[PDB]
Amino acid sequence: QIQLVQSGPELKKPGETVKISCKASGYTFKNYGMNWVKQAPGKGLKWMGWINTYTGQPIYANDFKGRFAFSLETSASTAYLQINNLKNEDTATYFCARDWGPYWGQGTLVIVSAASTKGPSVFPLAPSSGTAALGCLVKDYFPEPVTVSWNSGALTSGVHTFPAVLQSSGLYSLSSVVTVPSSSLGTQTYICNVNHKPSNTKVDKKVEPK
Amino acid sequence: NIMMTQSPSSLAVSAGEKVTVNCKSSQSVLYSSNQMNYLAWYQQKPGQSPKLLIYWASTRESGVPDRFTGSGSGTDFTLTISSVQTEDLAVYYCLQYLSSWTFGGGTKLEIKRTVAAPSVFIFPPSDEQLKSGTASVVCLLNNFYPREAKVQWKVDNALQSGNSQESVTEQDSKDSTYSLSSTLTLSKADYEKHKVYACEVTHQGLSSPVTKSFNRGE
Repeated sequence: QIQLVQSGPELKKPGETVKISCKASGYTFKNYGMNWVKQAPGKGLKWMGWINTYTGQPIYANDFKGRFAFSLETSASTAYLQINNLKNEDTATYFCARDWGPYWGQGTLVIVSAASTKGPSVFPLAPSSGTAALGCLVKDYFPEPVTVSWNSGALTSGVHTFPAVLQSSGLYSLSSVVTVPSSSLGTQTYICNVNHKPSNTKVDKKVEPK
Repeated sequence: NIMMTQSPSSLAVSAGEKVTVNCKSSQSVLYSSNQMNYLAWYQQKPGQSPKLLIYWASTRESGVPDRFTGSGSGTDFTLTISSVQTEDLAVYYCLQYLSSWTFGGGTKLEIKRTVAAPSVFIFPPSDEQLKSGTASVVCLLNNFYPREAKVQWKVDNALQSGNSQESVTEQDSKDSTYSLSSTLTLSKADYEKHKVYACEVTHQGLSSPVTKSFNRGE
């Protein structure tokens, strides 16, 4: 069973350095050159370059000349990718991928952000004025992820929890919306249940008409 | 550098349709001495590593379903799905590896459905939020198709720019639609400088643009 196992997700402040690990397994490491591929959030695959795993020589794509370095520890059958002086544009998933065949690491996600760990503020998106919309603004937290549920799970139909976005501050933000029948406002109680395991915080917010 | 032009970049399909993705090399990837094309096809699903479907342009990777085949030679390559299934909804990439690596732009495969106008809702900031000095105004675009939609923010008729972020759901697995949030970020002092907050929505399915609005305080 051949596999590449990369190191875990990385959360880094601008300016810092990150060294990503790719551990190979199940074949003669030195016989196969290793490739590095970058994928920015939502974008295509970008070949960054290649390293000779016997002699150590690196070859870099023209866009990754400077700030990027491939290296080895052949004793341990490991390839390293180092990024110096991290920018916003280095936020991406980084893959190692071996020459010949179908082998790829699972990818290392790199987030660049000024933020430290912080749990969300949750604000009501209150219903308007025969179906109404309502929801919860989950703002100013870090890192990913948060889970949102509605009425402790009792309400799943009509729910949209959007993908998070990075604000300029480096803090994440999303909204959870639900469409419900107008007639139920003032009868039915709507609570959104936000959980953020990194900050170890849990928040419920009732959402009612203003 | 061998350049790789993949097309189309997006494809909307039904159960059982035949699907064709075309790759174009700027230089031949046929190595003359061994008559092999140094070309591969990958399927990649959200949050997953790319998965090798075909290499040497036409050899299928063991485990890939039979309905995938690659063909062509030299500069022109095609990936065919004889009969597409929901299992195959993914993004596909070509790869030349004769002279370094070059991936195509990628081809996204979605489920086609009838056009659907979005349901638009606008959400003012909460009083709780205003206490911290920032005001978030939220515009919801609910259950529409296709993905393309223009959201315009208007504060007191003044077109906003640079101060909003959008977010799109993935194509819904039950009714094949998308949803979009747009969030305008203002300071409490700017937010109270103005009265009429409007969200203006353009979409294939609306006869004309749709505005949802509210008056601060009312």
